[PDB]
Amino acid sequence: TFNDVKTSLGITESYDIVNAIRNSQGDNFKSYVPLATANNVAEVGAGILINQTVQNDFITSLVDRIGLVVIRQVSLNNPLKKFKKGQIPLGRTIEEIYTDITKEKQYDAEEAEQKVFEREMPNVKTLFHERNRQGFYHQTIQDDSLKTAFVSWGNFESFVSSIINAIYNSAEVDEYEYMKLLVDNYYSKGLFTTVKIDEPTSSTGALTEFVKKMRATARKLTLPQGSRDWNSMAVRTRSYMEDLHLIIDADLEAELDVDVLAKAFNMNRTDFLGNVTVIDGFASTGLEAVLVDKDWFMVYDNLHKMETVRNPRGLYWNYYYHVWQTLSVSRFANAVAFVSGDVPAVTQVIVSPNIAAVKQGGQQQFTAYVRATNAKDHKVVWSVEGGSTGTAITGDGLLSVSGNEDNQLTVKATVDIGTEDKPKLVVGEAVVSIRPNNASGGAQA
Amino acid sequence: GLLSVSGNEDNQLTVKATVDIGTEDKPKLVVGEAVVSIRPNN
Repeated sequence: TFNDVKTSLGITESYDIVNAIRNSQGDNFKSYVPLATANNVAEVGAGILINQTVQNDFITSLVDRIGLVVIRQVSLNNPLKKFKKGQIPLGRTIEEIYTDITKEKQYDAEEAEQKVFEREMPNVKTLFHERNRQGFYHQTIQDDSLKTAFVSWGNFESFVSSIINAIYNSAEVDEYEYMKLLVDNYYSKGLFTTVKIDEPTSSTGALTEFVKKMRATARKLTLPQGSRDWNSMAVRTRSYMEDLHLIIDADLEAELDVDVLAKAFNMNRTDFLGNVTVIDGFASTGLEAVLVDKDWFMVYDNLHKMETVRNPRGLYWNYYYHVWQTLSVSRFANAVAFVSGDVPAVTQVIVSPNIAAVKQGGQQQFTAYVRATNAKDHKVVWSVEGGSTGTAITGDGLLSVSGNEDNQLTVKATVDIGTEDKPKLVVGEAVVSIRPNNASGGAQA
Repeated sequence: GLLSVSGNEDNQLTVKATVDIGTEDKPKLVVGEAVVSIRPNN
């Protein structure tokens, strides 16, 4: 019921072709001049967006029919599916536990006589994960309406099947996209260790330097002794080469192959050391390569259930494909981002004792791991908020709690990147419960 | 022959060395050539 639809609907024609052919002499279209129906081919060949009624040439009143219905079937997957960690049938929340190494104390027998039972808690850190996704793919199918379009059950039925498959495609595409979201999210928070590099999709010198950084970084991640600099939680973590995954994209893949590997006699000396898992790219500005541990992803499924119902009045089925899942990232897993353009001097101040519980009047030592992106030092300022008059923290991170404290506290680690006119107060933060002691009171103490 | 690149160099460089064989108004240069690519460094 659209009426005057042109065959040129939406065609941003670059020159024509018919004119080109008929006006071709030694203009390369001369090979088409001998063709008897070239013009008709030119008119239709591109494909028709909207069917218009076509009459039979022999008998005007007859209508030419559709002699073939081709229902395409596409099936899409999830490139990152392999990073799914399973299912959590029951229980919503996941708890990760990680024990950080201890410190070396100098041997001192004298002092030891008053410290035998000192009691020193381990550097244990935990992290929680939680079911985050909960949505569904709603698809309605008006069976009998579709029946007036089709003239064959093979076509009709397969069409419907395709619709249902589209639901599943929708699901996996989005799942993939959510995993990407997690990367851009983690980045937007500033939790990746940032390795700045010159753009690798330009001069091969940039590409080369990039590759070196990738191989070197991979090795650094896998060093036997471990390191804190690749871990968002700033704990000594050791990785393994076979557990590293390098995401990057199709551009870099091609750049490496052609410019480097094609010439390399020893390709294993310039390839990537981890498991390369090419994706379409990231949204974050300048975010390119991402190198992470296979356990960085904390993706678990909670629900995959197709629900259906038929509306008896409005003839149609509804399909509700429910997808619930835990979408999160481990901060204990190693994670490095390679970034092109300019980044902050400090992307993340990390306070070690995220959760503390200092009894009224006591003390707690804090540690900051200012995630600098360069060689410049970045003095950090300690402060406390929500605290009483006597609660304060030493410039070295040593927190002193008031003898009358009661309010839950928070401790900040501030690093100013910017300047006087526009300071860039990068802040790390930790919280402290008081669970106050007793048996005191009075005056003078 | 000390090649020096202060930076801000995005073009491939050609390093040549010549010897003037012949005479005045007859510079029959003999020339050697090295290929220099540039690796970015902020």
